[PDB]
Amino acid sequence: SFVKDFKPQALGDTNLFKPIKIGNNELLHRAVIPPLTRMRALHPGNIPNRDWAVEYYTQRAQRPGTMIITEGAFISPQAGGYDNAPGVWSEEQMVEWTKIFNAIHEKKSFVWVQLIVLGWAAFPDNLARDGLRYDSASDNVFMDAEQEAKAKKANNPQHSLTKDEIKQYIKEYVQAAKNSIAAGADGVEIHSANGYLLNQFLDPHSNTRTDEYGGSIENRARFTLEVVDALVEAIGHEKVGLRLSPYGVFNSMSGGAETGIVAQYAYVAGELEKRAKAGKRLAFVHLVEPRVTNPFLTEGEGEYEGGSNDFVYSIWKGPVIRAGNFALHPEVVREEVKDKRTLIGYGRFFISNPDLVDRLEKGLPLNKYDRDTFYQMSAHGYIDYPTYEEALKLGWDKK
Amino acid sequence: SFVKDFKPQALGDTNLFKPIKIGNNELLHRAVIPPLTRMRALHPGNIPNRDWAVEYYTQRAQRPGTMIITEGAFISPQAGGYDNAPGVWSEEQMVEWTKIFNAIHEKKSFVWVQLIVLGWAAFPDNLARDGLRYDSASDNVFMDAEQEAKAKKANNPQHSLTKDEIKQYIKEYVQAAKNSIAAGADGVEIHSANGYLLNQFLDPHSNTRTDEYGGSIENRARFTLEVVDALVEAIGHEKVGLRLSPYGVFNSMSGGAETGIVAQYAYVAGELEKRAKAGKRLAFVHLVEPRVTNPFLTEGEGEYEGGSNDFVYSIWKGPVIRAGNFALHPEVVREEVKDKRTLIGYGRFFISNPDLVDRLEKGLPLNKYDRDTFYQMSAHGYIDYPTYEEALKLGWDKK
Ligand SMILES: Cc1cc2nc3c(=O)[nH]c(=O)nc-3n(C[C@H](O)[C@H](O)[C@H](O)COP(=O)(O)O)c2cc1C
Ligand SMILES: Cc1cc2nc3c(=O)[nH]c(=O)nc-3n(C[C@H](O)[C@H](O)[C@H](O)COP(=O)(O)O)c2cc1C
Ligand SMILES: O=C1CCC=C1CO
Ligand SMILES: O=C1CCC=C1CO
Ligand SMILES: [Mg+2]
Ligand SMILES: [Mg+2]
Ligand SMILES: [Mg+2]
Ligand SMILES: [Mg+2]
Repeated sequence: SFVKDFKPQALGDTNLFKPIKIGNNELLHRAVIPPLTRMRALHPGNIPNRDWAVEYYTQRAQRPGTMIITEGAFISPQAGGYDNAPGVWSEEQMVEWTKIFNAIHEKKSFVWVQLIVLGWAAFPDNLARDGLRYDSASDNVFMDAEQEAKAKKANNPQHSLTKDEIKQYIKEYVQAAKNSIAAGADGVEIHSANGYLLNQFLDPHSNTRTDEYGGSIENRARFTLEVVDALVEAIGHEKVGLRLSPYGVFNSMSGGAETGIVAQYAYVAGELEKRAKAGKRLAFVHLVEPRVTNPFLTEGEGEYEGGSNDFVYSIWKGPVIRAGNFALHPEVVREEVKDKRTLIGYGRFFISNPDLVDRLEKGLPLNKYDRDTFYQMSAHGYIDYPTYEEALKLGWDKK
Repeated sequence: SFVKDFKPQALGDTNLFKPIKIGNNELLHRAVIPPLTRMRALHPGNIPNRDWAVEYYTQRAQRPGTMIITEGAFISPQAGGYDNAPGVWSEEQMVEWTKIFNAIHEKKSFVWVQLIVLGWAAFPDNLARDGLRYDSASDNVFMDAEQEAKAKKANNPQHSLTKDEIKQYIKEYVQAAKNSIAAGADGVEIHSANGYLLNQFLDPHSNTRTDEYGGSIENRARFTLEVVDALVEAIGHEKVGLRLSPYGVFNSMSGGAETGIVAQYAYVAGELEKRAKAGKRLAFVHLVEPRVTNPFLTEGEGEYEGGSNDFVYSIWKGPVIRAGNFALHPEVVREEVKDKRTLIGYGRFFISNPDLVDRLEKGLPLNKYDRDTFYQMSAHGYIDYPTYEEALKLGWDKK
């Protein structure tokens, strides 16, 4: 059914519908699909879903010139720990990704692979089963009591990475980025948000290290910036973006409660601008808004009102993608896109509306999403959400 | 005469005219006199002007409940280097300051002493004459070629402070703050802006140190925060404010050209909020706006459009005073004061309008200022600017 208490607004008269170039890609509008883990990849081997993934992405690529960022993809077995999220390290995986990229390109849209490394968000028992470590920045602070306990039970207690192990992850990021481009992707997004491994290094709660990778703003940003630099060198700055969530608390990050949090992220933004001024400007910075500090809370919940991402614009001078509770708030989007280098990521409502872009342009009702099928091994709630035309045929205008 | 091309706006219907408490002081409105060096102090001894200073401050205290921040005052001979700026280290000086504070209090207004230390902005020949060093953070970068050359000619080449010498300055800050309070001041403002000594430490252009006082964000902020902590301990957090100019370029600071500049100031703001949450909240943070990156350029010149101070509000949660080209822009003030913890500093137009607050409330014409007498040894252009009533009697409505 359609969202009941929503008053749509046509956004066709705003910059949301002005073309913009991101990296090598000529976008025809500025509604971006942010990375959305859906858990349809198959075990063993973390293989993108052989039955449904092409169709899922094809549907959501339907508006020409749409930028799509993939669900997070593991750079290596050690980077993983969810059996039904995909990877980008193996031939088996890349065969499926190539089909997905080809399908998106046939719709005249674009695709950027998000590269993820779980750190303490991984399931330690899955990792133990596969003979893998349970990794984080530190070994004396944990995501939660359940994760700590699971790790101990699995004889796999949380491990603080050595410098050599950090370097090994960097090698895997590089190879994953190369794999992605070779298979046809337009670029990659480095995930440094949402409390995954890179964020675990950025955040002083999760990073209690006393070596060069912790203990100061510059040290906490070191790993993230090393990944940025390694990927820029490997595949070019025009094929690399970075995702950050300054005010996020998901996966036990600090958010605004940490008085030093803005400084930590301002430093990262500054270092990206320094690289840009030196001739290597990333394609984009992607920010999760304080509008959504935890994406598994219903829209309007977990909204942090004590901080703004606006500071990033004083520092980084390139494109900025912003995501978080924008679908239900066209009045906010109308104001944000007045800035000519701002794009808007729509997550949950792109799950439920394959034709979201048309709906945004024309001010149409939105399909309600079904949270129960966000992570299911099913075509249901994945590829069977209707377009607006299909919804009318189903009588949703009268439900 | 009155400013010709100015269209005044009555601001009485805005928060500019709502009372607010700053430290121990119940302000009746939010128009603040920022620190304004006027060079009427007499040599020898850096003595506040025995003839005119009481009258100058009395005039500008005339609106009950006005917060006045004094012209910068040297904490010690070594902190100085301008013969006609006042100090707060000697009995002779404090005798005059006491008269000034008493006069301001008789008008039911308030007075905060700005404490300044010049560093590389000092005149090295004055310092040499008096047997004093020419100090800065570093010894291999200079304010400009003329200052470097003057220092060498005076056999007083710029000196990078030792840790012991930093500690000595801290002792002098503490004693200067004590002197100020004992003489009747309501509080002190620590000047860490405008390219003076503390700013010389904050800024990576002027601070090339490799010890604990340079080489990182935390290290560059160390001296400023040590002064904050020493003064909070000595006279209490409710009697201490801090002035910063993140985007300033005056006295050869970096401004927005330094990609790390926002992070540097965000760190300072975060450290103040951390102290506040731990029970020691400074009375205020005072920011110079990017509207004025150099206060000796005419209003509208040297305006940096690539940055905003708004980031500070995401971090520091106490009162914020903002200064820079606000007198000629009531339309901007009207928007800024919608934030309920924002005060507005009016500098140059408080020089020329002793009754500025009345003029702001009622939307009256403003007296033009005379830049030639900003730094003169004269009552002219100091205490002879008329109130609005006096200006009408002089026929300024018809000039
Ligand atoms: C089911 C689901 C899966 C997500 N997967 C990812 C992911 O793989 N990587 C990532 O960076 N963010 C992920 N997110 C966060 C979203 O990209 C987005 O920032 C968030 O949902 C807020 O935007 P929205 O209000 O438009 O949904 C996910 C969110 C949801 C609800
Ligand atoms: C003549 C003059 C003297 C000043 N003296 C000081 C000073 O002693 N300390 C300080 O922090 N700022 C000083 N400033 C900067 C002002 O406080 C203020 O930030 C600046 O003039 C911008 O505000 P405005 O546009 O309202 O004048 C001075 C400015 C002027 C023009
Ligand atoms: O980043 C996020 C938010 C929810 C899932 C991921 C990656 O697996
Ligand atoms: O801070 C400033 C700006 C002009 C003079 C000072 C202090 O002497
Ligand atoms: Mg151990
Ligand atoms: Mg169901
Ligand atoms: Mg020397
Ligand atoms: Mg003259």
